[PDB]
Amino acid sequence: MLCDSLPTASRTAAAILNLAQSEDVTAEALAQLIQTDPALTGRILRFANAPAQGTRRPVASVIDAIDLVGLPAVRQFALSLSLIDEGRCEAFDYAAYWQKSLARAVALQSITAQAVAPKEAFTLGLLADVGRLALATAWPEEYSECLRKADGEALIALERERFATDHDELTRMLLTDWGFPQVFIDALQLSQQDRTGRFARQLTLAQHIADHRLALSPLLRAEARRCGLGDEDLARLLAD
Ligand code: NA
Repeated sequence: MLCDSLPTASRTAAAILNLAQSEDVTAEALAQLIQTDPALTGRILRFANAPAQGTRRPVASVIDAIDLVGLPAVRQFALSLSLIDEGRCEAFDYAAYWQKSLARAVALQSITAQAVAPKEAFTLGLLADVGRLALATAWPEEYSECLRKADGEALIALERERFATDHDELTRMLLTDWGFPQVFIDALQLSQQDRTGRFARQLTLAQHIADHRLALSPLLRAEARRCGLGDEDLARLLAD
């Protein structure tokens, strides 16, 4: 349904709410949890960046946003999680989405730690396909129809046909609305189709690591090397 907030996983919303309810809550402890959730991460960043309107460099990590807007503000984002009624889109594999998203973020953080700010690349990774969550949330029944029929490139075309947008473009407009740095958005768009170029490549790697962790290939072995990584980094990235 339109104007419905992106949802958070149940257990995770429970943790975040309880944590925040305490008066002895820390920013580090709140950030650790929040940053595993695309929805909350997106609301906070929009909250921290939108007011600025471009008057300064944007935050691109939760911890950075917490310290900017203050911990009492962020408690409140936690305190209302309850309201967001782990979603009605029947065909959408929410758990898979949440796992893949987190693994991609962890991977991309590792990758850039040895090659752009890791904490921020973590965030881009996490949110790199948030347009899927948004479709499932705005139009559950319609999106189910789509997911049940198509997949991959057909899916994008079917989404375009049914919603006058796709999940890749949604991701990008959301990230732009949330004040993400232009370079991240370009990198993402680039990666959505085989400097900005380097990062786009690390993102696709991260996505690929993610794909495989939720399931050592030839090309992926070479992708590792295109990024200047090589081993055993690539292995470490596939083992917890
Ligand atoms: Na409801």
